[PDB]
This record gives sequence, structure tokens and C-alpha cells, in this order.
Amino acid sequence: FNLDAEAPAVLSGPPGSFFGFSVEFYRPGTDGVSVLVGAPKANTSQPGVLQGGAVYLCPWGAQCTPIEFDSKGSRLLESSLSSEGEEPVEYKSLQWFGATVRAHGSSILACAPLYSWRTEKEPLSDPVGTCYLSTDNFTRILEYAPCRSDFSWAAGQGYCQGGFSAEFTKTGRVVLGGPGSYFWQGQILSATQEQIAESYYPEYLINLVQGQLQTRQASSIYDDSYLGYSVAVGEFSGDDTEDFVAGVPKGNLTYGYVTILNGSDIRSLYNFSGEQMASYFGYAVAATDVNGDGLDDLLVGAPLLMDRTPDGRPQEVGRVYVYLQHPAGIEPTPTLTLTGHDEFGRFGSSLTPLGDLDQDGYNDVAIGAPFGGETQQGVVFVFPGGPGGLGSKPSQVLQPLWAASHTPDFFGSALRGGRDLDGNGYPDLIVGSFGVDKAVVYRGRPVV
Amino acid sequence: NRCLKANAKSCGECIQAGPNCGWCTNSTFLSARCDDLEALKKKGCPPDDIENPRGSKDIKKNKNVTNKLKPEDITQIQPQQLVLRLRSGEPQTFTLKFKRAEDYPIDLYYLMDLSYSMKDDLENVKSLGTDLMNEMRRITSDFRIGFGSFVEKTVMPYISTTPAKLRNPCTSEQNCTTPFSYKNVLSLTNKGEVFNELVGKQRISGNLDSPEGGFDAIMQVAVCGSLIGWRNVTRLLVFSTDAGFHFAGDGKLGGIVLPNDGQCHLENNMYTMSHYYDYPSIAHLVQKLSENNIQTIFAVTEEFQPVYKELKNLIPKSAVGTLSANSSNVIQLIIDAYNSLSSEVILENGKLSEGVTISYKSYCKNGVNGTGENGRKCSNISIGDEVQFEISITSNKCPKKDSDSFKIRPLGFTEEVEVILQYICEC
Amino acid sequence: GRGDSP
Ligand SMILES: *[C@@H]1O[C@H](CO)[C@@H](O[C@@H]2O[C@H](CO)[C@@H](O[C@@H]3O[C@H](CO[C@H]4O[C@H](CO[C@H]5O[C@H](CO)[C@@H](O)[C@H](O)[C@@H]5O)[C@@H](O)[C@H](O[C@H]5O[C@H](CO)[C@@H](O)[C@H](O)[C@@H]5O)[C@@H]4O)[C@@H](O)[C@H](O[C@H]4O[C@H](CO)[C@@H](O)[C@H](O)[C@@H]4O)[C@@H]3O)[C@H](O)[C@H]2NC(C)=O)[C@H](O)[C@H]1NC(C)=O
Ligand SMILES: *[C@@H]1O[C@H](CO)[C@@H](O[C@@H]2O[C@H](CO)[C@@H](O[C@@H]3O[C@H](CO[C@H]4O[C@H](CO)[C@@H](O)[C@H](O)[C@@H]4O)[C@@H](O)[C@H](O)[C@@H]3O)[C@H](O)[C@H]2NC(C)=O)[C@H](O)[C@H]1NC(C)=O
Ligand SMILES: *[C@@H]1O[C@H](CO)[C@@H](O[C@@H]2O[C@H](CO)[C@@H](O)[C@H](O)[C@H]2NC(C)=O)[C@H](O)[C@H]1NC(C)=O
Ligand SMILES: *[C@@H]1O[C@H](CO)[C@@H](O[C@@H]2O[C@H](CO)[C@@H](O)[C@H](O)[C@H]2NC(C)=O)[C@H](O)[C@H]1NC(C)=O
Ligand SMILES: *[C@@H]1O[C@H](CO)[C@@H](O[C@@H]2O[C@H](CO)[C@@H](O)[C@H](O)[C@H]2NC(C)=O)[C@H](O)[C@H]1NC(C)=O
Ligand SMILES: *[C@@H]1O[C@H](CO)[C@@H](O[C@@H]2O[C@H](CO)[C@@H](O)[C@H](O)[C@H]2NC(C)=O)[C@H](O)[C@H]1NC(C)=O
Ligand SMILES: *[C@@H]1O[C@H](CO)[C@@H](O)[C@H](O)[C@H]1NC(C)=O
Ligand SMILES: *[C@@H]1O[C@H](CO)[C@@H](O)[C@H](O)[C@H]1NC(C)=O
Ligand SMILES: *[C@@H]1O[C@H](CO)[C@@H](O)[C@H](O)[C@H]1NC(C)=O
Ligand SMILES: *[C@@H]1O[C@H](CO)[C@@H](O)[C@H](O)[C@H]1NC(C)=O
Ligand SMILES: [Ca+2]
Ligand SMILES: [Ca+2]
Ligand SMILES: [Ca+2]
Ligand SMILES: [Ca+2]
Ligand SMILES: [Ca+2]
Ligand SMILES: [Ca+2]
Ligand SMILES: [Mg+2]
Repeated sequence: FNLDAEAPAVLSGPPGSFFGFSVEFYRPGTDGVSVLVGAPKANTSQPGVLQGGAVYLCPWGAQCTPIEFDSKGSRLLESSLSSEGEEPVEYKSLQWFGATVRAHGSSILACAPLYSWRTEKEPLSDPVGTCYLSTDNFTRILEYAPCRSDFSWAAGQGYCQGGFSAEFTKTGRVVLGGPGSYFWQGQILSATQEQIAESYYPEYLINLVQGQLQTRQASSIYDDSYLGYSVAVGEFSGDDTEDFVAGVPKGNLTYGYVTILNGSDIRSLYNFSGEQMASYFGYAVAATDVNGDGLDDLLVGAPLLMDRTPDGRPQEVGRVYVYLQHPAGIEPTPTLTLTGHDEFGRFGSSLTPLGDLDQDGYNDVAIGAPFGGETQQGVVFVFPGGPGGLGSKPSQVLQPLWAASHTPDFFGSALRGGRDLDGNGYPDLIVGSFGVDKAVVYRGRPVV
Repeated sequence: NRCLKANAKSCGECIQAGPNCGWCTNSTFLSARCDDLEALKKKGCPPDDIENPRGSKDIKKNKNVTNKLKPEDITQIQPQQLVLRLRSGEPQTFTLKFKRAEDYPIDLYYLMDLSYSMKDDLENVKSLGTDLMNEMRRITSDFRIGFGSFVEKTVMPYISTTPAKLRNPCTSEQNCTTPFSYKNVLSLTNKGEVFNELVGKQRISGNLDSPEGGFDAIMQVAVCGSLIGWRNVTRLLVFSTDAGFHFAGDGKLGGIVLPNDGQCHLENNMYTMSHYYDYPSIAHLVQKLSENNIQTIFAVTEEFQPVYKELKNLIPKSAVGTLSANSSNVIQLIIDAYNSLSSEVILENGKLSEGVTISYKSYCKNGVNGTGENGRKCSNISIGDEVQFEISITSNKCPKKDSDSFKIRPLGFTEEVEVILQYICEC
Repeated sequence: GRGDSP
């Protein structure tokens, strides 16, 4: 309730670039505090690349300029230079670079989940996906494509789309979700920044990272599960190594489920199942302590959840589930459920920790409903944490102050909070609105 | 009681606070004038003095149920219009009579998966047009049939996008045609021979991921109206496949984020916006299938029965059948589904104003009486059978001072009952 | 029988 909603800061990008599809805080120290915005449809100065996508750096102080991860066009096949006509070995056009943007310390991870390549054998069109990792404040740039392996095509990791979802741990470990691996069984892959740089050799296209953790191929009964559709991190195993939370929205007869994996050996620890078929339970996941007991609690979104009005009419509203952790573990059934009230509102499409917004000792949460509102522009709900868990009523409701237009705004489809952008002691919030190519920054004012 | 505890300062306030309250006008009564209808006479209040406005029920349109007639000339529900004046907290109940028509036309649209796993199936359907039309001849005197095909969204990663695989998504020997979202091969017609002719020309296709994009097609069939040629009769949509289904959210893998708009986008009988709009959600299909009165028959293989069994529970007016190896049993499947769908009625009402509530009580054959959510439906309704519903409406506020109106209708029919509401707020 | 295949 202490976010400055009457006058937020609006960042604007190029038209049609989907500027705001992904948002993130960047701070190599404190002096260079900045906002990162992904624009997956942005045109770039890369030669021969159409709408390669871009990431914009927006320093906070007094605007936005694109970061140059890769200035090169699509590389050429080795043996094509023998034949009559050079041909690309990869396809960076329409790769959606910047679909996911995450940062940890002076490192920035930007992913292109629709990046595809030919392979150097039989011609394919494998969307293996790729990520670029900047380190030490843009002094070294690395490419990281863990799914670009010996095992090609849908049967292997050819359609992995690695980087479709991503996140950093507290130690800076990279965690990637690739929902397309092994006939869309899905896959989690992870490697330390040291491990990635140690085996980085751009002359060879295939990934050779040693010590890399990754989930294993299962039987065909698990196909089309989209494991790794969304990802988050949090401690759930009782040690000091953050664990991996992964959404599996089409698992178990498309009732969907969320899984927690051991950050040490990626082995499965817990499962949480949805309550309705094709509700997309696991569309979005988050981990944060919402009741100040020191144990990270789980939040899951199911934006297609369909309930009935009192007069008997069905309606798509969406629903969020909260699982409170306790010293013995976690219960499979939710402690609390939050239900949207806007038809086709898609409540629970995005979730982000807010830290402690009002400094009352309990961390708070923001939940997006990209198509909520009286004009379907989108809405963001702030829910207060407390000793009994998250509150069932919002403490604040954020909406765009600009008028609706010919196209949806998608306001609230991308969220990021839990960090202090201006150093006033109160955490702040970034809201994406890529439909109109805008990102909004809400600041926490000291209030009562 | 709550009549005295209301402290009614006028005749008006007394009415909206409790249905059991009356107002004394005598001036010989020793806010105490607002008491129970019994508590006033016990205190010496003349009945000619106790003002007590009461709700009422007035039928306005009441064509009797029917027993050579056009579909619009057939009455299956009565009354068709009535007025209910509502006292706050006092329910008004009225009877709804439903009768299943003797002979009613049928539109059946056959929407078929033409992905590669449906290769052997397409060969058996070569005579489905004339064979089905023969069977329906002993069910209805007016039958029409249509045919549509679907595969998948025409974008990465759902299809392979190499130039060769775009021309032929299958192997070299296999002469598969290019992948396509949805094709309206044949609009509804009474010529079964044309169905055989055009279905016999269609070519099997293919794609990459096992779940297919039939939901995009179902949506189009549901909302495209005249392009399909739906009549205001029994509308059957047979959905034949051997795979699971994509739904909203799956589109995001291909960068498709716009929700389905539920609008018609056929150009040259081809769906042209599969690359632009995401797959519909089940809830979105529920809305549009119901709105356009489409009754869905899911003719799916044995292994996907569990999935489509759950889908049927979510979709009103839908049925599931086990499709044989290559659609050899599809006709009997359709007949069994129709008999099941037509023998059950389900009532739905429009949105009510806040403070207003509705309740159903069904009275079916063999003395089977339903209440709660079961009060909305009757089953085992044979041809010519009559069932009745007792429908109560109660207002607990004073919504507006203007009259409200909403419709009650059985799913799958244009016929409806217009219920006009009027609220007693003053004496 | 994985993907779109019999
Ligand atoms: C949350 O929910 C999820 C999903 O709902 C659930 O995950 C599933 O859990 C079940 C049960 O654990 C899994 O099913 C089992 O899978 C076992 C893994 O098989 C691996 O290892 C096999 C043996 O060798 C390998 O690995 C070691 C190193 O670890 C190595 O040294 C060896 O050399 C060797 O490589 C291996 O054979 C197997 O690979 C085979 O199968 C795959 C997939 O088909 C195939 O690609 C390979 O070619 C090969 O044929 C794999 O690498 C498995 O051992 C286990 O076996 C039992 O069942 C079979 C059949 O029923 C019995 O015959 C056998 O005797 C055992 O009783 C079983 O199959 C399932 O795969 C998981 N699914 C997913 C998606 O993860 C979580 O557990 C849930 N979590 C919680 C907390 O509840
Ligand atoms: C990124 O740069 C792109 C250019 O490389 C931008 O795309 C261009 O957008 C403009 C405006 O919408 C288009 O101009 C119109 O073109 C139509 C017909 O064009 C058709 O032919 C081209 C030939 O290649 C084809 O590519 C198109 O898809 C069309 O089928 C004219 O009738 C109009 O009058 C108008 O001139 C360009 O055609 C289009 N170019 C390409 C290569 O697509 C894109 O908008 C930029 N996006 C961002 C976010 O910066
Ligand atoms: C997460 O995985 C780690 C590593 O396997 C587990 O810790 C190991 O426990 C085994 C028990 O046999 C020991 O042999 C290893 O030495 C341990 N390794 C490490 C790095 O701790 C840990 O128990 C797992 N966590 C949970 C909650 O199961
Ligand atoms: C897979 O989903 C089913 C239901 O879709 C889960 O079972 C249901 O389990 C809950 C308890 O977890 C019960 O309340 C329901 O009544 C169950 N339904 C039926 C029909 O039995 C099942 O646990 C899920 N399994 C996994 C591994 O996710
Ligand atoms: C089938 O019935 C529907 C509903 O009665 C008809 O749609 C209505 O058509 C009238 C034409 O005067 C319009 O004024 C209404 O607004 C329409 N209402 C709805 C809900 O569509 C439709 O025209 C009929 N079609 C056929 C072929 O009989
Ligand atoms: C269901 O409701 C019907 C009302 O139509 C009940 O049948 C009535 O039963 C009473 C005696 O119990 C008779 O006096 C009436 O004449 C009957 N109605 C008719 C239309 O014949 C029936 O008993 C109810 N059954 C259940 C199980 O509730
Ligand atoms: C990082 O480099 C940028 C220029 O790319 C510069 O503006 C900034 O001050 C540097 N910050 C640190 C902490 O080195
Ligand atoms: C259809 O299925 C039958 C088995 O019932 C099989 O013998 C026949 O070869 C199949 N035909 C095609 C064209 O797949
Ligand atoms: C594929 O079939 C068409 C007609 O269906 C035919 O004209 C064409 O020659 C065939 N192609 C091959 C390679 O057999
Ligand atoms: C339907 O009703 C008839 C006659 O009323 C009865 O013989 C039959 O058993 C009923 N069927 C079911 C499934 O209730
Ligand atoms: Ca841990
Ligand atoms: Ca906690
Ligand atoms: Ca707080
Ligand atoms: Ca701040
Ligand atoms: Ca088949
Ligand atoms: Ca498919
Ligand atoms: Mg298929």
C-alpha cells in the first residue's frame, strides 16, 4: 500500500519491439544501479538478422540504451563455404533474444529461447535456444547454449528452447528451463559461471561444459509435460544450497504440477499438483518467506483456472496457490488460494517477491493479471504478508494511468521486485507492459 | 424480531427490511408501527390498516408445447415470457414446462484430425457421408452434414520449418501435404455424395509434437456461423482425433501471446491467424460452444479416453466415445452420443443483478426430482416426454428502481424464457 | 509412437 502509484516512472521503447516482455534490476555495485528491459522483437544492427531482439540498460538517476551481447550475424557452416553457396549454420532472426533477462551481481543473463540452428550434419531447424552471459560489468561476454549438444532433434535436445525460463541462485549459479527436451518432456539445466567460462570455446558450436547438472530423459509417458516452463529458486532442503523450483504445467494429464529439485544434485524432492485440467498450474512460480519464520514458501500460478459464479455461470479467472514451509517439510495441499475476479483476466500469470514493502517484518507479494481491469489493460495486485501467511485481500492495486488502445497492453505480464532502486530503504517494483512497449517502475515511499 | 429492531421511520423502510413485516397506519397504535404481520394484530392493528405490499407472478407469453412443422414453429418450452414483482426477501416461484420435440432437424459437422497418425483413418471415412446419411434417415427427416480438417499451428516449434519439411513434413516416400491449421472442406449440406467426393480428395498431413491444434478449429467452427451453415436446429460437432490437445499457454513457446479472440478468421475456407492468436482455453470454448449452441461429440481413441473424459465434464452438452482402430465404428459412436445428448436437458440463466439469487428444482420421469445444481437438468427424456422445473427467484437488496430482465434457456436451443423482474421498494 | 506418428 506504500507504492507511489499516483506518479510512477514510465520507460518507453521502440514500437513493436515488445519492449517490457522481461524486466530485471542491475547493480554491479551501488553507483551503477540500473533497470534491465528485454525487447525480444527489437531490430538490431546485427548484419542479416531481422528482429534479433535486444536488452536495454536503463541507468536510474536522471535514458535507455541497448546492450551489445552479440554484434555478429548468423555464423556460416564450415563446409558450405566445397559447395556452391554459403549458408548459415544458425538462425538468429526472430530468435526472441531478451525474452528472459536476469542479473546477479555484475553478471547479466539474457536468453533467446527461439534461437535455432542447422547442426553441422543433416540439415535441421532445431530451436535449441541459447543464452548470453555478461560478467564483470560487460568486460567479458560468453555464449551459453547447453541444449546445443550431440543429441539433436525433438527426440533429443534439439527443441529444448533452453532459456525459455531462467534464474540466478544466491551464489550466482545459472539455472535454465527448456520445456521442449525429449519430445517436450522438458528439462532443467544448470552450471556455475566458472564452469561455463572454463569450457567456453566458440570455435566449437557444441556445448562442452563439464560438471553441468541436468535432469534426465524419462519414458515416453512423460512427453508433452513442458517441464521448465517456468523456474524459480529457494531453499527447501534444509541446507545452504538454494533449490530449483520448476513448473510442469502439462504434467499428469495436463492437470499440471510443480516440482522442487535439490540444488546439489538436481534430484526430485517435492511435487505439487493442480486441481483442474488445463488450468496451466505451474505457468508461474515463486519462492519467498511470506510469514517471517525464515523458511521460503512456495507460490504457484494457474491463470486459466475456471470457477463458477453464484448464479451458475462458468468463467476463466485464474488462481494462485500458496504453500507454507515448516521445519519438517511442506504439505502437498495449499495453505491459501487466491482467485481472480476478472473474466479472462489471467490472474496468476506472473509472480514476484516484493521483499518487505512496508517494513513491518513480513515480506509481500505481487501478482499480475495481464488482462484484468475495466478495459482489459491489465492489473497488478499487491498482497501483504503476515504471521498467518499471505493476506487474502490486496493491500494495493496497480493499473496503467494511460488510456486503452487498439491493442492489449499486457500490463503486469512481467514483474520484478525485492530490490531497492533509489536506496531509500524501501523496496521497489518493475512492471512490464510489452503490449504498448512500456515498462513502469513503482517506488516505495515511507508511509503509514 | 427484526421489524422493530429496524427502526422504520416510514412505510418505505419497513418493506425493504424483512418480508414478514407490515406497517400500521391507524394513528391509534398507543417505529413500533413496523412489526410482524401477526405481532400487529396482537397489538390491536386493523387489517384495513396494516399496509403489506406483496410480490406477484404474471404470465405474458404462454404458447403450449407442440403435439409438418418448421423448427421455429415448434415450441419445446413454456411459458416464454412472464413478469415477477419481487418483495425483498420474498421468493417468487414459477413452473417451466419442457417437452422434447417429435422430429427435429440435425446439423452434424465432422471435424477431423488429419495429422500423420490419422493416416489410416482418412481412408475409411471415404464413405462416411452416404453411410451416415442413411442411418440418420431413421432419426430425423432433415439431416445435413459437413466436413472440416485440422492439424497444427504453422510455426516453430510445432512444425519443422526447413524448406523440405514445409513442403513435405513426412519422409521422402511418404507424400504428405503441407501442414495447415484449419480447413473448411465442406459446409453443411444435405448431399452426402458431395461429402464422399470432397473427403475422398483430402490429403493426410503431419507435424512434429504429438498434441494437435484442434481447439483452434473448434473455435472457428463454433463462431463462423453462416460460413459453416449452421441452422437453428440440433448442432452436432464431431471431434475426431488420436492425440491430446494444445490449449492457451502452449502458444508462448512459439512467441504467440495474444489470447484467442473468439472471432471468425476464415479466408478461402482456411484459418489464417494461427500464427497470431494463441490456442483457446477450455473456458473460452465453454463460452463459445454454449453461446452458439454447439453439442460436441469427442470421437477419440482408447488411450486418450482419460483426457477427453475430463474435458467432457468441463464442456457442457458434450459426449465422449471410444474411436476404433481407424474410425470403423464412428457411425454407431455418433448415434449413441446423439441419443445421450438429446435425452438430457440442461437449463442456464443469464447474469442476475447483485442481491438477486435463483434456484432450480427439476421434476423428471419416474419421479426423479433434482435439487441444487441437479435441479438444472433432467435425464432419460425420451421423444415426446415432458419434464417440469420449479424456479425460485429472490431479491435481498433493492437493486435499482428500474425493472431487470434475464433469459432462461436449455443448452443447445434458441428457445428461451424471458423473466422480467420488478422490485417493490415503496407502498 | 512419439510426436505425430502412428
Ligand atoms: C514427482 O513426479 C515426477 C513425475 O511424476 C517423478 O519423476 C518420476 O519418477 C519415477 C520414479 O522414480 C521415474 O521412473 C523411474 O525412472 C528411473 C530412472 O531410470 C534412470 O537410470 C536407469 C538405470 O541406469 C542409470 O543411471 C545411472 C546413474 O544414476 C547410471 O550409472 C546407469 O548406467 C544408468 O544409465 C536407466 O535405465 C534409465 O534409462 C532408461 O529409461 C530411459 C527413459 O525411458 C531411456 O531413455 C533409457 O534408454 C533407458 O532405457 C534412467 O536413466 C528408473 O530406474 C525406474 O525404474 C523402475 O521402474 C521400472 C519400470 O516401472 C522397473 O522395471 C524397475 O525395476 C524400477 O522399479 C523408474 O522407471 C520417472 O522417470 C520420473 N519421471 C520424471 C519426468 O522425472 C518424481 O519422482 C516425483 N517426485 C516426488 C518427490 O514424488
Ligand atoms: C524491424 O525492421 C523491419 C524491416 O526490416 C520492419 O518491417 C517492415 O515494416 C514496414 C512497416 O510495417 C513494412 O512496410 C510495408 O510493407 C508493405 C508490404 O510489404 C510486404 O513485402 C515485404 C517484402 O519483403 C514483406 O517482407 C512484408 O512482410 C510484406 O509482405 C507495404 O505495402 C506498405 O506500404 C509498407 O511499406 C516493411 O515491408 C517491413 N519489412 C520487412 C522486411 O518485414 C519492422 O517493422 C521493424 N520492427 C521493429 C520493432 O523495429
Ligand atoms: C541433496 O543432495 C545432496 C548431495 O547428494 C545430499 O547430500 C549428500 O548426502 C549423501 C547421503 O548419502 C552424502 O553421501 C553426501 O556426502 C552428501 N553430499 C552433499 C554435497 O551434501 C542432500 O542430502 C540432498 N538433500 C536432500 C534434502 O535430500
Ligand atoms: C495427478 O492428478 C490426480 C488428479 O488430477 C491426483 O489425484 C487426485 O489427487 C488428489 C490428492 O492429491 C485427490 O484430492 C483427488 O480426488 C484425486 N483424484 C482422483 C480422480 O483420484 C494425483 O495425485 C496426481 N498425481 C501426480 C503424481 O501429480
Ligand atoms: C437463429 O436464431 C438466432 C437467435 O434467435 C438468430 O439471431 C438473431 O437474429 C435476429 C434477426 O432479426 C437479430 O435481431 C438478433 O439480434 C439475433 N440474435 C442472436 C442471439 O443472434 C439467427 O438469425 C437465427 N438464424 C437462423 C438461420 O435461423
Ligand atoms: C418427486 O416429485 C413428485 C411430484 O411430481 C412426487 O410425486 C407426487 O407424490 C405425491 C405423494 O407423495 C402425490 O400425491 C402426487 O400426486 C405425486 N405427483 C404426481 C405428479 O403424480 C414424487 O413422490 C417425488 N419423488 C421423490 C423421490 O422426491
Ligand atoms: C561499468 O561499465 C559501464 C560502461 O559500460 C560504466 O558506465 C559503469 O560506470 C561501470 N560500472 C562499474 C561498477 O564498473
Ligand atoms: C485399417 O485398419 C484395419 C484393421 O481394422 C487394417 O487391416 C487396414 O490395413 C487399415 N487400413 C489403413 C488404410 O490403414
Ligand atoms: C504426391 O501426390 C500428388 C497428387 O496427390 C502427385 O501429383 C505427386 O506427383 C506426388 N509426389 C510424389 C513425390 O510422389
Ligand atoms: C429410462 O426410463 C425408462 C422408462 O421410464 C426405463 O425403463 C429405463 O430403465 C430408464 N433408463 C435409465 C438409464 O434410467
Ligand atoms: Ca537446498
Ligand atoms: Ca515461511
Ligand atoms: Ca510487508
Ligand atoms: Ca526504493
Ligand atoms: Ca490412425
Ligand atoms: Ca501437434
Ligand atoms: Mg497426429
